[PDB]
Amino acid sequence: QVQLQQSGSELVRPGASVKLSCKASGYTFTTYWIHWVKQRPGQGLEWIGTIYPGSDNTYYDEKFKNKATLTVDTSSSTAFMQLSSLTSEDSAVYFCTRGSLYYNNYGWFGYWGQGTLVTVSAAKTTPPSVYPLAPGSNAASQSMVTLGCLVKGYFPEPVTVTWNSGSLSSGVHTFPAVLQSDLYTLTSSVTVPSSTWPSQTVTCNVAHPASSTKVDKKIVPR
Amino acid sequence: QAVVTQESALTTSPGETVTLTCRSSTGAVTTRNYANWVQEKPDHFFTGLIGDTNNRAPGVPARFSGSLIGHKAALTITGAQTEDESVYFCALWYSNHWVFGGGTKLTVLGQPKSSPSVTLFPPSSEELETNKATLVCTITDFYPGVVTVDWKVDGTPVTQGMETTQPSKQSNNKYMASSYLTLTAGAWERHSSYSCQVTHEGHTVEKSLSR
Ligand SMILES: CCCCCCCCCC(=O)CC(=O)N[C@H]1CCNC1=O
Repeated sequence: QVQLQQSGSELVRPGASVKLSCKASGYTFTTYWIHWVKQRPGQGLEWIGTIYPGSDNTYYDEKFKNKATLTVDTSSSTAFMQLSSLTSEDSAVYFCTRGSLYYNNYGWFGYWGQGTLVTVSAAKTTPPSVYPLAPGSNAASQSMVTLGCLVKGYFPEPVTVTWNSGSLSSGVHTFPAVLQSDLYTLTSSVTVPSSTWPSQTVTCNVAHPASSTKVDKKIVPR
Repeated sequence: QAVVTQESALTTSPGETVTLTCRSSTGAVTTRNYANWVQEKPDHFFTGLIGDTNNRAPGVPARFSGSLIGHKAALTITGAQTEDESVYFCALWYSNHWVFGGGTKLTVLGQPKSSPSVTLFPPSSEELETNKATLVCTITDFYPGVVTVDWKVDGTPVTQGMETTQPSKQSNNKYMASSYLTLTAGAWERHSSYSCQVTHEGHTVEKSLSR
């Protein structure tokens, strides 16, 4: 019955600021420390700073000395983090967690919010530009062959790709999007046998909701 | 500004023991670094495991034990179970801040190891026609799901312009990853050797394409 509630996502524009919140319940707010932690995908955790809601004590870590500002709200028992001049580099998931009982280090990172995904961009609804991915003159005389589509420069998440609208579904692989200079990019491949291509056309179908768009791209040999 | 260092990945199988270490750039670890350890399970659920070097947190299984062996903090899991495949971060206190290690992914082997299927792709001309070029490296069907992916252009290494998705599961419970090298239409045409190198279980598999 101990619980800290973090709102899931928040999107915010480069150069602006943001104030994260952490709604603690199920325990005596005043007596336990609250810590904040940064997690960029494919990176570990990064300690930002901790606060003791009883009498305004903080320790920050040097690097976030003046990115981050930390505040309590004893009445509503919610904990706050102000982020300053938000840049691309600050797009991370942000966790708050409950620490020790009183001034001491004899406790644990006991309980963790589920985080706020802070995504920093000036992007406006862009369809994807789907380009094909053919091999290659290094000519697999062999069983199978892989071809795919780059789905570049679309925003926001997600798009969804299929191959011949589902006709071909075995051995299809779609990969995670990656954030590339304000815009997302991902890809999908699909592995067929030799005879069946370019014999029979193989197309990927790529749908992007937010732009109400949907394109198909015939994969032609090089 | 300490660098806390952990084993990058580690594999066990159920029933076995394993120890994850964590050591300080600052030399030996002291009792007063208060070494914690924290598990991260899928979907960002963290749970504290250890505090004050060897204190086990209420609820946590006796398997998990915390230590200080010579100059480094450790965490030994004794009765290793499939519940324990996870990522473990130790964290140390240095008088006025906490600093986390970069974590160890534990993999509790549940199937024979499979090596990755790398596939390099040259830029489509259509893309080139927008002043930009992107090479794509698709890694699929590997277990455990740990890889490093390095790119080389013209023999030399690249360290800015690449992106690599962290591995994800495939219906068959093996893993897949993708890597994107980006360069302008010019750059593309100024080089020749393009190479994507994927390492897995200390065996590298490489693909390169020449223009
Ligand atoms: C020998 C001097 C020690 C002074 C330490 C002052 C307490 C620092 C504030 C703090 O980080 C407390 C806390 O929340 N600790 C948690 C973090 C995970 N393990 C803990 O005990």
